[PDB]
Amino acid sequence: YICGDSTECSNLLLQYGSFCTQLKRALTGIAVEQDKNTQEVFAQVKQIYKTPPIKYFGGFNFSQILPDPSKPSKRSPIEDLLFNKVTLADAGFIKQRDLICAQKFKGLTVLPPLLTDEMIAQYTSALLAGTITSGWTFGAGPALQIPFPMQMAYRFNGIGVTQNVLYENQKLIANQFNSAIGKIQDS
Amino acid sequence: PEAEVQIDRLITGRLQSLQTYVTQQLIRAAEIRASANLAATKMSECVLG
Amino acid sequence: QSKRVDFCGKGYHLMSFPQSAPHGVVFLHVTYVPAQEKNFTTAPAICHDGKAHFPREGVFVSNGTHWFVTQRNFYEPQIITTDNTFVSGNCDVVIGIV
Amino acid sequence: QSKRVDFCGKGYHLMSFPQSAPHGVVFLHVTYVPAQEKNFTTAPAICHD
Amino acid sequence: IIAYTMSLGAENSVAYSNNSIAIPTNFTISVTTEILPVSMTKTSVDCTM
Repeated sequence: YICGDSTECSNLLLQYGSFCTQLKRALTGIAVEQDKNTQEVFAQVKQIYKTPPIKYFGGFNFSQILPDPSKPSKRSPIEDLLFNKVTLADAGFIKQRDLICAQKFKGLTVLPPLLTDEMIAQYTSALLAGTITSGWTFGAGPALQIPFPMQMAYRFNGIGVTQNVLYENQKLIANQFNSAIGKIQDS
Repeated sequence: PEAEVQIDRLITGRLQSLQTYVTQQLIRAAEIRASANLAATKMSECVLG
Repeated sequence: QSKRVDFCGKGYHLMSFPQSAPHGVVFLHVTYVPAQEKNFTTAPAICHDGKAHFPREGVFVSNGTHWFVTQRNFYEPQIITTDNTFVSGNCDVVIGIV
Repeated sequence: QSKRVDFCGKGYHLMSFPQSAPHGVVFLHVTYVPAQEKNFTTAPAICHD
Repeated sequence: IIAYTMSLGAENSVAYSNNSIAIPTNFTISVTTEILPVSMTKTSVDCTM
C-alpha cells in the first residue's frame, strides 16, 4: 500500500520500523475478535439438534423457519430471503472488467470467516430444533422433550395467563402464529 | 537528495492514511463487539428461555 | 438470584460467589442442572365426569397404567386431586384430553 | 417492573419515573426497602402426625 | 499436523412426539467459573522526558 513493490521505497519504511507490524497486530486482533463474536452469538449449544421427520407440532407451521432440505444451501425460506437482500461485498475466496475487489492489487485483502454460512445455518437449525422440541430445557441442561402445545402452555404461565386459555383456543393461536410468520416474508 | 524528501512526504501521507483507517476499524470493531454481545445476550435470554 | 438464562452460568441459577483477581473478578456460579430423565406419557388435561382438569403448578404424566401430577423440573408423582388441579370448561374443547 | 437486583435502584423495585434533563434522562426509582426487623426462631418443617 | 473440517458439535435427535414428556429424576449442582476483567494498569507519561 505504501510502496509500489517494484522499488527500493521499502528500504525507507525500515526508518519507521515498528509501525506496519502494529497495524498487522491490530487488524489480526480485529479479525480474531470478529470470529469470537460469531462464535459467542451462534455456538450456544454443544449438540446439533434435529427436528423429528414428522413436522406436526399441534397446528404450528414452522416450515418457513426450519431449513428446507430441497435446496442445496440447507436454509429456511426466510434465511434464503435474507441472504438475497444483502448486497454482499466480501472477497473471502481464492478465485481471481474489474470490480471493486481490484483493490486487492493495492494490498487490501479480505480474510474469510472461520464459520461459513452453512455452519451458521446448522447452528441456527440446532437452536430452532431445540427450542421447538424441548422448550427452554436444552439451554439449561439436557434436552427434555415436550409436546409443543404443552410448551406453549408453559410459556403462557410465564406471562400470567392460565393454561386453559391456550387449550381452549389452540387452533386460533396456531392460526394466528401461522399468519404472523407468513407476514414476515412479505414485510 | 530531493526524491528522498518527496517520497518521505508521500510515505508519511500513506502512514497517516493507514493509521486513520485502523483507528476507524478499531472503533467500528468495538461497536460491532457491543452489538454482538447484545445479540448473544438476546439469543440466550430470548431463544434459550 | 437471576432468572436470566446463561447470564449467571449454564443451568438454573442458585448462587454466585465473587473472588478477587488481578485486574478482574472471578464469579463461581452455582447452578442447578437436571439429570437422569425418564420418558413419560403426558396429557394436557384430565376428564373426570364432564369437567376438564388442568394442573395448578405441575404436569400430568403417566407410567403406563396410572396418571399422576408431578412438579415440572423434578419427578415427584402425586395422586390427582382437586387440590392439585383446577377446573375450566368441559371435555369437548381440549385436544388430547384423557 | 424489574426483578433484576439494583438495576432499577437499591431495594425491591416497585416503580420508576423518567424526567427530562439536558443531554440526558433522570429516573426516579421507587423501591421497597424493608425496615424494623425482628428475630424469630424458625424451622424447615413441622411434624404433626 | 492434520487439517480437517471442524466438527460443529455432537449429534442428538430429540425423541419428539405429541404425548411424551421427559422429566428428570435427579439433579447435579454445578459450579462454573467466569473470569471477567475489571480494571487495567494506570499509566502516566512525561512529555519532555
